[PDB]
Amino acid sequence: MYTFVVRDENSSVYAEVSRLLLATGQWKRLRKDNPRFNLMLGERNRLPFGRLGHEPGLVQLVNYYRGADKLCRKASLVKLIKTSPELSESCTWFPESYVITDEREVFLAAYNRRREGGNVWIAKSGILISSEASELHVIQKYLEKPLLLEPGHRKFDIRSWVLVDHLYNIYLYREGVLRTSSEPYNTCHLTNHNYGRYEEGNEMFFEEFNQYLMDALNTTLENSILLQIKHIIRSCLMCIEPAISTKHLHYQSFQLFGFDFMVDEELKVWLIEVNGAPACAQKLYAELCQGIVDVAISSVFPLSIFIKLHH
Amino acid sequence: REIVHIQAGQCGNQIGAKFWEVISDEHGIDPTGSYHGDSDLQLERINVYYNENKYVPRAILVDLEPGTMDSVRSGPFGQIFRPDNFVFGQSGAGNNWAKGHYTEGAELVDSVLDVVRKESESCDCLQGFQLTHSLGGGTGSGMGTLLISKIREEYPDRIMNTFSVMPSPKVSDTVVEPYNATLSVHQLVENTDETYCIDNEALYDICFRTLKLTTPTYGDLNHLVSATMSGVTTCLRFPGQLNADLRKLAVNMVPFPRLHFFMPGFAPLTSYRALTVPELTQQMFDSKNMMAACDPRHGRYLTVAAIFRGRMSMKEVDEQMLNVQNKNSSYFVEWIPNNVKTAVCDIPPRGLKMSATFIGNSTAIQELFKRISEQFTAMFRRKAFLHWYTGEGMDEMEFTEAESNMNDLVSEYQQYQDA
Amino acid sequence: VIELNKCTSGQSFEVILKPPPSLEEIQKKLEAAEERRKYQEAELLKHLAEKREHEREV
Amino acid sequence: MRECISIHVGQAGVQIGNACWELYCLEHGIQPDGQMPSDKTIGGGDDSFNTFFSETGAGKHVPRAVFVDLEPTVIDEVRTGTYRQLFHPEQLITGKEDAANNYARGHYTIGKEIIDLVLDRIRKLADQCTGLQGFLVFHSFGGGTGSGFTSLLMERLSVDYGKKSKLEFSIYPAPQVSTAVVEPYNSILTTHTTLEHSDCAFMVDNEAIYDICRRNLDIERPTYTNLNRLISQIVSSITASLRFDGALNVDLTEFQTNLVPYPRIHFPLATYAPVISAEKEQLSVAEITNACFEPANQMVKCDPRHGKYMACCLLYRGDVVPKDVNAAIATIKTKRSIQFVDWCPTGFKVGINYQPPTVVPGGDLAKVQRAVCMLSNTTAIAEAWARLDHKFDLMYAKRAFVHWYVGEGMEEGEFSEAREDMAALEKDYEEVGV
Ligand SMILES: *[C@H]1CC(=O)C/C(C)=C\C=C\C(=O)O[C@H]([C@H](O)NC(=O)/C=C\C=C\C)C/C(C)=C/[C@@H]2CSC[C@H](C1)O2
Ligand SMILES: Nc1nc2c(ncn2[C@@H]2O[C@H](COP(=O)(O)OP(=O)(O)OP(=O)(O)O)[C@@H](O)[C@H]2O)c(=O)[nH]1
Ligand SMILES: Nc1ncnc2c1ncn2[C@@H]1O[C@H](COP(=O)(O)OP(=O)(O)CP(=O)(O)O)[C@@H](O)[C@H]1O
Ligand SMILES: Nc1nc2c(ncn2[C@@H]2O[C@H](COP(=O)(O)OP(=O)(O)O)[C@@H](O)[C@H]2O)c(=O)[nH]1
Ligand SMILES: [Ca+2]
Ligand SMILES: [Ca+2]
Ligand SMILES: [Cl-]
Ligand SMILES: [Mg+2]
Ligand SMILES: [Mg+2]
Ligand SMILES: [Mg+2]
Repeated sequence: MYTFVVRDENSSVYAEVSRLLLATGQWKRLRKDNPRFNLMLGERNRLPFGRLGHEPGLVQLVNYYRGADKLCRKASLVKLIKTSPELSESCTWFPESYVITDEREVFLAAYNRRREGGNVWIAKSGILISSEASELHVIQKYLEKPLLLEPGHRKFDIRSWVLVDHLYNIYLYREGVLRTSSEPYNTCHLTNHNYGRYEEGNEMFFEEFNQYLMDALNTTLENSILLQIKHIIRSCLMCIEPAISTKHLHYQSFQLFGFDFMVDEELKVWLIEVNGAPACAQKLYAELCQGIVDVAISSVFPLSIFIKLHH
Repeated sequence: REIVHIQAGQCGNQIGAKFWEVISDEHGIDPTGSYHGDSDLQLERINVYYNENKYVPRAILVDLEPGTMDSVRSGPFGQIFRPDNFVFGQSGAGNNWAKGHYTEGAELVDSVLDVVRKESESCDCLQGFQLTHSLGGGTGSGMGTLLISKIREEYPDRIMNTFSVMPSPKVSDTVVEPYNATLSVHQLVENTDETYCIDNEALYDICFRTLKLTTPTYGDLNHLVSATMSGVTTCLRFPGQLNADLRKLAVNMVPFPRLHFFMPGFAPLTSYRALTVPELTQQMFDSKNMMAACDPRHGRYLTVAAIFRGRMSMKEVDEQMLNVQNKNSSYFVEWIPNNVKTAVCDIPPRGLKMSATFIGNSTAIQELFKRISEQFTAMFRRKAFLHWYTGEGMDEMEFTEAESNMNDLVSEYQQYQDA
Repeated sequence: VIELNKCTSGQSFEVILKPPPSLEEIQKKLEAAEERRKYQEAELLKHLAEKREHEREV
Repeated sequence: MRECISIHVGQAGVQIGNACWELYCLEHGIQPDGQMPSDKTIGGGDDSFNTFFSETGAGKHVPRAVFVDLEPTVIDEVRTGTYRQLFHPEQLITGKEDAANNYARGHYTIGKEIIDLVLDRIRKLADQCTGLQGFLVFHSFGGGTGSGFTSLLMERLSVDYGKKSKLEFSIYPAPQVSTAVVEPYNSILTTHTTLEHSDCAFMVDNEAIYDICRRNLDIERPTYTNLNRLISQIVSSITASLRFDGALNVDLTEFQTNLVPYPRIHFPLATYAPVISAEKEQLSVAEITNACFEPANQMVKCDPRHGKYMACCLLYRGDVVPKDVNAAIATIKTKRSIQFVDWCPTGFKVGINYQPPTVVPGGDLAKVQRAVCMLSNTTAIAEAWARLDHKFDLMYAKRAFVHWYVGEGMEEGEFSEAREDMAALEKDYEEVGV
């Protein structure tokens, strides 16, 4: 019998992992504060990483990488990209961004240069999209030329789910989702969940998107977009590996990340953000959650939907 | 350093005699008190139990009639005891706590204290006392608890430990045992630091069901007991780190002062084959190897001490002890971190290559007090058999008070079981 | 590298990668604790004395 | 030359002390009878090794040490063991009955009755010093003597030697070898009462040492003997600067200056490499230095990547030259997560002693050509305080075992006061480390 504890009651992903574990017949759920667990499904804030890996005779695993917040907060991602040489200030796949020490004067200088020669930016940390510096946390270049789905002239973003195991294998779940606007593009600007007119729940899955890319643009999802998604995922996660790896540590970590991308009308992919505690689309819970159990948990506690991004 | 041992009444002297035979054999001491062993481990801590080229038990033998102590003196190791340490009257206690505690026992107790004092006074640094008795009769129960109270008054900063045999209707001499045990438990709650609760019904059922003895005698039961007493005193009597003295044991085992009643256990108990550390460990934690007739799965462990004896892998011991805790973690209160401690002594008991002894402070011990409480009430509601007690000067109010105090103890265990 | 000293036993140096109660109070605490121990023992002995009176009554 | 007096309190303090003095003898060429044939000044002198050893007219080299324990069996081993002729009886103090794993019994009940005798024996050592620097105090956190007696002693030393430094070598509790359920209480009580009296404390977690012994020395079930031999090597690395010629950490006050810019945050993390089995290919300067950033080699398991550094000292023994040290640091900075606080410089103080580590003949540790002990003051060691404080909280919330302490005359409020100090400590580390 393996033991685990549940510390984030609100995680739809870990509620399902927990159900799955219990249904194996080989895992038992302990009360939240019993220290004699194999597996912690941890709380989202101040997870007490300092109390892990000090239980004689128990291999202990947690579903968060300590330090991974550096990728998963807007302003810390901006700083990570600008201050890491492997990512760098000139990184071609992350929009020009400023943290608002503050980079306000650097922002202004870039804004003015451009105004002298498209100058829409987006403030976020409550979102504002504007042409005027004055009206305008992070300030980021707003992608003025998005790829628009037809029919309906509509914006979208891509969510990719990524699982990083205890060995720092990086696995890209083979199903992603497009979250679409169902308003024609200049609510038409922000693709956060005519609602449901083109697709159920304003989500388009990869089979349909690929079919659309073949029919309308004479290319594939693989070639036009996933090569770049994979590159970006690997680049981000390889960058923080020395700071967060649990390879020689007294406890081990895995974590599920939700990476969000925009595609421009030249089929260039841009990273928008990394989510450290994602939800999953309704119809993909069962498959993803079982993948989590197979690759992240049962790999460590013996009883493919994933592309392994090699490095 | 030194412990002073007291054995009172029939049960107390019978099990006490067996304890001394068994530990004398382990320490290489023959019936004439001469040492004839072959390991220095035997002698390193001998003075804990023996005065000194002869070794004499630090043991005082008490009764209100001479017969059991006559048998002790004739029995196997009977000549090893100091003759001045036999203190006994003639009239008996008639299975009556009041006779032991208030009338007959009162006439003899000062002479017992004289001997206690003489043994205490030649101790370099007395740690405290261990008493063997039953709670169901008169002398061990009534006079034994009188002694405990008098010792506490004269040595209030020393530890008091008892091996207390608890009565059962299934292995019973008289109907008044629940009265005598309830009156005694009230004393133990206030005046001992550590009481090993040994249930006669558990001993019987172990002998009958596990050991396949068709008709157990008191002799059979006492064999069990003396094995367990040997196991539980191992860390007092041999070199080691953990629970090496009475006060250290109490600090590790007793989180609240009243909750000092322990369920002991022994492994192996089977009807030549090698025993594995896995088997010892699993048997030690099984209800059928425990001596209080309470199911530990009906409560939680506040604290546990485990002692392994024999040549065996220390690594595999640590491993199996962690397996049991990690696998059954719900039966261990979570608000006492690391509440199971393990000791290992190289010397096995006679006849065994390997053994283990368990001492649990479990809230399930409530079941033993509840049983005694129910048997007390069934009689006391009709004031049955009370004339034996009132004729010695006691009032009904003292029975009401003992009953309440024991019910209070039951509630206290329940509280921590739920916490 | 700054502050290099050398001797026949070894050397040492510094490398910079970047700049930027009284006796009386103790004695009283120990006595106050001893007094609490004594109080607690006196209470015990009082309780034992009451038990002895009861024994004599019976 | 300025003397240092070592004080060994309780079982752990005494057994570690024994291991340390034996190793010191072997490092300095001092025989079990106290004779030191290489020392050409007979009956006196002011060499570096004289910081730890006085000399008699007969040429005996005597540890500047006191051993104190509340029961006799551990010190009796010193009295009768290999190095027995090194010590005189007045250096060896024993009572009859111990503190039963109870800080209050050690501090209040038994401590009151032996503290004066201990001070008189320390004073006899002090009176032989021309320029006493202060004290090195070795004890457990978990034991009743190591916890409770040490904190009384530390308070009384601040009164009688108010200008002297006091360093600690403290054994943090680990359930794999611990002997009491109440060790978290003892730890927190003693840390609260000692905090203002100690200038620098080196905590060693028995869990970390046990694991190093299991993994690197291939010992399946380490004994205190195994553990204490490793600990003595680390201790010797740390005190080597006091006992040999050198320009780094040559007096007790420099420990504070170099490692402790904020007085309450005075617990440097020691990391040691290499640890190689005697029964079992020689590591370079680069490899041993890189190993100092590995949690597995630390005396307390914690993650420095997720705190900040206030100071970092590298202490090398054996065949090491500055050039190779600097090249190693260069490499490691480009690979590892080493963030200093903003108000201290980013850099390392380095000491090299050319004599490689001595090992005890037929011990478990192989002889190596070079070894290093890194002392870093990182906020990550606060993980250990979090761990302890949480254990304390679980038991204290039900008042489990409190009656044993109250019954020795401690007030219950001393628990909550000690705990509140620890909470302020955790917050001090968080504020520095954010
Ligand atoms: C008392 C023994 C005595 O009077 C008679 C004999 C010959 C044996 C009694 C043995 C006994 O009770 O053994 C139990 C247990 O049944 N033994 C085993 O399970 C053995 C092997 C298991 C393998 C799978 C153990 C016991 C209580 C022994 C004690 C030790 S202390 C001294 C007494 C002697 O025996
Ligand atoms: N490393 C190491 N730890 C030890 C040693 N002896 C004891 N310990 C640890 O120290 C703690 C127990 O404290 P002890 O030092 O034995 O107690 P004490 O100071 O003698 O106090 P009392 O016996 O209670 O008077 C536990 O955490 C033990 O694991 C030793 O030689 N080395
Ligand atoms: N630089 C940019 N250019 C164009 N659109 C942008 C953009 N930054 C954000 N958006 C749009 O705004 C939406 C919300 O932005 P952001 O990625 O900050 O979301 P969010 O953090 O609220 C929820 P999620 O965690 O699911 O992404 C994005 O999906 C995208 O539609
Ligand atoms: N295990 C065991 N129980 C005994 C023995 N002799 C008596 N008893 C039990 O002890 C109780 C009676 O007390 P007893 O010791 O005979 O009376 P006392 O002589 O007045 O102390 C009852 O519960 C009996 O079952 C014995 O040798 N062993
Ligand atoms: Ca009479
Ligand atoms: Ca000299
Ligand atoms: Cl001074
Ligand atoms: Mg988001
Ligand atoms: Mg009888
Ligand atoms: Mg001790």
